[PDB]
Amino acid sequence: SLQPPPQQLIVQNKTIDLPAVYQLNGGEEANPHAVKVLKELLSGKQSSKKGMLISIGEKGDKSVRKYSRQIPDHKEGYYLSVNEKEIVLAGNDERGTYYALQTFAQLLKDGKLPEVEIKDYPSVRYRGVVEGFYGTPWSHQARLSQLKFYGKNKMNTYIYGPKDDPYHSAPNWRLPYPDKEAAQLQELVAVANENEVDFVWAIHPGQDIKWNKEDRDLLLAKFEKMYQLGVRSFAVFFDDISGEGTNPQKQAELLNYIDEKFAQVKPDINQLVMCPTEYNKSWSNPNGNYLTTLGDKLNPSIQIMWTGDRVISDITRDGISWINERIKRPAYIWWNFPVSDYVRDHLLLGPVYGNDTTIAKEMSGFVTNPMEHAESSKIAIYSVASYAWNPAKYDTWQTWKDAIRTILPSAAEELECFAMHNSDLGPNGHGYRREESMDIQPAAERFLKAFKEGKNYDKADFETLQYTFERMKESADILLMNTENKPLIVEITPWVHQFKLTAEMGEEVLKMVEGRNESYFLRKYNHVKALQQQMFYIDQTSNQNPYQPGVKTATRVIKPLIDRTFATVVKFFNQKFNAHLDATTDYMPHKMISNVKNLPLQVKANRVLISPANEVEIELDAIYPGENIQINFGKDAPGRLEISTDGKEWKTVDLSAGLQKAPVKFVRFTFVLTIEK
Ligand SMILES: CCCCCN1[C@H](CC(=O)NC)[C@H](O)[C@H](O)[C@H]1CO
Ligand SMILES: [Cl-]
Repeated sequence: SLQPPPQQLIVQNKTIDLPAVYQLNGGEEANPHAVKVLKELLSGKQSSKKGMLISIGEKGDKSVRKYSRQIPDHKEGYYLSVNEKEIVLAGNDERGTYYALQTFAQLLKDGKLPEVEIKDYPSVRYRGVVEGFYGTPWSHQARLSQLKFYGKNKMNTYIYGPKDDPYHSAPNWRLPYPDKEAAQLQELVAVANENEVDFVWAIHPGQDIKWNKEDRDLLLAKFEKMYQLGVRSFAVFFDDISGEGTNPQKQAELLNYIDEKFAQVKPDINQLVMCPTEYNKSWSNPNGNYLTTLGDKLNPSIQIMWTGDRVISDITRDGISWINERIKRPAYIWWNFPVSDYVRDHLLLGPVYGNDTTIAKEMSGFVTNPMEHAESSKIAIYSVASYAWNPAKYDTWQTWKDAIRTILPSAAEELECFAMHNSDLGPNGHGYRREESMDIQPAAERFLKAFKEGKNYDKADFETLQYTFERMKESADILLMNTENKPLIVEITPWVHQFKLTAEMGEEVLKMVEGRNESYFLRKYNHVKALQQQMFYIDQTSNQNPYQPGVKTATRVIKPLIDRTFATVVKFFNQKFNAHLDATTDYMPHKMISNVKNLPLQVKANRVLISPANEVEIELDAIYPGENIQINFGKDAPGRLEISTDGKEWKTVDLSAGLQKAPVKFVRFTFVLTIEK
């Protein structure tokens, strides 16, 4: 499956052997990076002049002057041809030639090419990735892998802007990178150039920028240092700030100053891009005039970024129309997927979909803001590349499958399995959701409704569920030990562990359903409980970031199914045997029996908290030093806070409330406790 799919393709049923003897036409004049890919692919082959002609060059070269009528007249376009007589690789420009070779390399199979003619070019001028997230910035090694990936998928744009790089954002945006980091960025730029990617260095100065000479000069001096490191494209971001830095006239004046004194003075600056403060429609205040002020004042060559109708949204026709009218140019899309920096306990490994496929003329650019997990982001990045290049032929599902097969050929089916059940975000403040476990979600829902009602579940539904849990176990175990993409496996391992437990738990719960004696049922019940404890353990020891710590997997369909099935079948056992098995579905070492009630406790880092729900005594599992207690809202009944180690003698605590390291085991109140580790 050629990816991205070319604009125009005609294939003949005819194999052509990659020629034992070739004559290279235009090797000396075509894009050096293209030529280098070609020599690699023709290794162990006789170059001679008693050989099949290989014509490579850009439009204007002598080597390809025959084919000027065939070469699309678009930036980054190319003509490619293979037949028994000769091979032609002719870009409209140097990048076009490089892109002909990326398609060519995909056509090569066993040492044999199809007889084919291709005319190709992108529908969107700028295509790629913005490293624009909160969290651990991508490692240097990850970035070098990214750039190679982008070259292979004809993404021409990489915008460097990790929110948490102190030399990118406030206050050290003012400071040059130190030597080590600088040397690394120099390397990134060279590798980007070799892979035909524009390295766009962004700066994020808005939270503390002063609209004076001194800060304008420092910004320009920083840009100058980046230029000395090889950077030839630049961005200024004003996203997620408050204060004077949000002033549109000042932002526009700054960017036009950079444009006229820097970008237009240098011989060789490409992209100049800004991210507005109102970067989506929901954040745009119609009582003011912010967007129309940028649109009217910002020089027109400068790009203006946009995430859609909301912070996290997919791009529609009416949406891009709405923004474009206001900024008086086509928006450069900043698509906030698969970025997971607000749901950091989930991986987002599903297909890329929802963006209108007919609106390519209406965008200046399209870039994705990915997860801090670089390798795992390649599923979405690969797909965005395909979409951006040829949106008219964008095939959501096939592209996803092709991405996975590219990233992990040794275990693509195992990755598909893992990815299909790790795609939803779960509940979040943005309300953005993705499908998950779509394949099995009707059989899951029929089974559970029937089981609950005391009707006979369809056998086939039961078996689908069994198969699913089995496949999940196989996929988890295989993925853990795969050495083809070690950095991918490092990224996902905690979730792979949790995923395997989820599957084991599912199996044991199905045996509880099927179970036909008391003793066997009890063994399975005990096992489920222990598995819940293992999941808690992984949730408390992996991915312990400050915002959404821990590891959630298969959340949309499968964990609910298992939980509700367990709860239900425990209820039926208890009725049947007049027993009192606990039907809780998540392990909790602490207890909270209490008035006013059914809310689970959660542990997050060194906090113990009552689940907030939409419409009071905690006992911990030990004595710990207390830090504080914070409480909020949601309540009718007309309250008095205390603390204890034995739940006999109680110290009242005032009110937020500090605990001053006093020993705590019990908290009472007729909601979060922090304790010391
Ligand atoms: C309440 C506001 C949430 C911030 C949303 N954005 C940020 C800014 C942005 O969208 N820039 C265009 C970061 O880029 C981040 O990664 C992404 C998703 O959380
Ligand atoms: Cl189904």
